[PDB]
Amino acid sequence: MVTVTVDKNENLEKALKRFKRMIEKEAIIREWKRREYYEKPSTIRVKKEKAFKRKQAKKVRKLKQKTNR
Amino acid sequence: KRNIGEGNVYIQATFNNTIVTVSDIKGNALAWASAGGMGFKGAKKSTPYAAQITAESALNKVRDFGINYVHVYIKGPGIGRESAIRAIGSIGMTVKSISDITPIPHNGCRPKKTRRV
Amino acid sequence: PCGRKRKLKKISTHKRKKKRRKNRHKK
Amino acid sequence: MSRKNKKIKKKVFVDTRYNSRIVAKFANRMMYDGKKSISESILYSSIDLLADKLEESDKMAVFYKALDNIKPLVEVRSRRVGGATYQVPVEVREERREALAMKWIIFAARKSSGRSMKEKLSNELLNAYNSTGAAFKKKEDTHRMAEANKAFTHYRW
Amino acid sequence: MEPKIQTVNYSLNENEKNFILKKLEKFDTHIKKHIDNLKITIKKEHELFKLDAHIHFNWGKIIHIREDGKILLNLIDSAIARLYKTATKEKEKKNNK
RNA sequence: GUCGCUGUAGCUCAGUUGGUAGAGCAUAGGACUGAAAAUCCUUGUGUCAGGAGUUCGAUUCUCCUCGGCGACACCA
RNA sequence: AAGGCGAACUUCUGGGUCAAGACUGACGCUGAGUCACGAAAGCGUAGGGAGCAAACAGGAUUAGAUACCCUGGUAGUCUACGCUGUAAACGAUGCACACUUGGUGUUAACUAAAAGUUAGUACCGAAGCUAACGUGUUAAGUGUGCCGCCUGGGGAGUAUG
Repeated sequence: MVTVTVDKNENLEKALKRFKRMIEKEAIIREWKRREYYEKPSTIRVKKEKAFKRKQAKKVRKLKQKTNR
Repeated sequence: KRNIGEGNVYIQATFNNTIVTVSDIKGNALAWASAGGMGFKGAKKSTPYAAQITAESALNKVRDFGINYVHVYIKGPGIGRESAIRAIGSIGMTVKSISDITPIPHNGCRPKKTRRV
Repeated sequence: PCGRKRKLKKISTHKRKKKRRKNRHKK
Repeated sequence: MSRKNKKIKKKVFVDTRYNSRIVAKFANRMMYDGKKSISESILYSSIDLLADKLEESDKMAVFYKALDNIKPLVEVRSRRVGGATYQVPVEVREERREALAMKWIIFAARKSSGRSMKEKLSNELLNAYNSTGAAFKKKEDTHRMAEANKAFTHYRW
Repeated sequence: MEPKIQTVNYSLNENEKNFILKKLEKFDTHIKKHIDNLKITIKKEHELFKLDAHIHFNWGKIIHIREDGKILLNLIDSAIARLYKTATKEKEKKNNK
């Protein structure tokens, strides 16, 4: 239950910057957007397949560009 | 005419609406406000500006309950939740904590099905 | 594969199943 | 698409009665048919009539203030995102401010009911000076129509 | 609007004329309220018929269709069917929301 | 016959223990979309059913009616 | 072995891997019928039913919308037992053995650990192979054992038994 205690002299701005950062580092919003509505285990597996393939092609691409240069 | 001093502000910020409730430390509600009640309707109800207006109106409702000391609770993925907290600050009522109560299940209650089958 | 052949098989299967559904409950 | 247009002429700051560019621009907006002399005469006579309807010596002052009473601040420009058209507010630029003002006064004066040339336009000019009439009505309408739809102000691209 | 049937180097049998009309009533339930004009040009040039259909939409779209054939009835059937299908496609273009 | 009431914008509805004549819908105009829709904005729409009295002035306060009401009791 | 298997614990229980670490001494491979298992959906009996959700109802989009979208919603989804034995049940590649350059990760074990080996598991890739795509020590390379299966498309996985 992500909390950010605001000090007496601490500013609201950085206070909610800390809140935003540790929310993002708990990944609450991404989890909620993931659980909005159901997905077949098949399609979870397939999207992970494709994401990893995209990552591999992009990395090979990046290294090719680095050596091409 | 009552004095409480301490209090809580709950803010639900979903994709469709924003609801701001001002309540005791015990949780008993003092007042509330909503984007739908603030005259907006349609996609306006979820813009950050509407969230700001809704929150500040909710607090203006409770100017005279003798409170300057609130705990902020947030749930929902709405865009302008930061705007809700920012407006609570802008009104001058000081905050002592900011929290989230967004419910994260441990995998129960199979959710709705996808859109565009 | 082009997939036209798979589509042909699909429509064939649908027609056969429809025939069987029609003639179910008949006696 | 290839932006940064060539530098405008801008050299016509009318060297006839006031050495002022804004009067020249107003006369140009006034023009029909390609008749600069007619426009200049009508505008000069009309502003003189205004300055003696309000009985002040400095005509520049009253003319400029009656313009600035109509120059708007925020207007509505339509964009569309995701197959949804949104009438986002956006702050005008100063040149567009004079343009919209002069256009509004000119349209109201032309479409009004009056006897004559400078008659119509001087009458409209003092109505603007007093912050009332068709031109001021249109200006405030645009203003608070933009303000009634300020939710989408975060679309300024 | 109502459709304009023009002909070049040919003579209109009333049979084929009301054939064309009978093929064109397909528009005045769905498409008529969306178009400016619908022209149908028949030509007879190389012992064959050449048909040019043309439609203008209220939102700036222009549809044209050209075909050749040997028998007027068959050519009209194919050309009008193609025209109606393309018009439906454009209407759906715009109404997809 | 009696009781509880109402009549205010074209419709619906406020109306403040007396000094506002409006709210929502709709109508008309501008803007938006390709139209129809939905925003958004302007704009009209009144002896506030009639009369007497109370007040310094009355939609409002009282009373007497006009027309329409809901509900109750008799009905040879 | 495949289907498949993810909160925690116990009980019952199957399989694999490594080694000088002794024993048996070819006791093996594959396998027509046959038998067992076999996602999900479905069926019978008896329970359970939060959420989700065929059929179905209403509201919208549309010329129409028996759909996509929205609000609801019965079977079903769950448990016990008994049936059905079908999937793009896929690595679209049957199983087993003897061989045939490497690069970069990773799991387990041996080693205190590195470092290497062995048994897996991924990416790239030499030769070779391939109609091409690609494959390439987890071959679709070089050899064989046995089983299953194919012989133009539609009719047709139909008619009939």
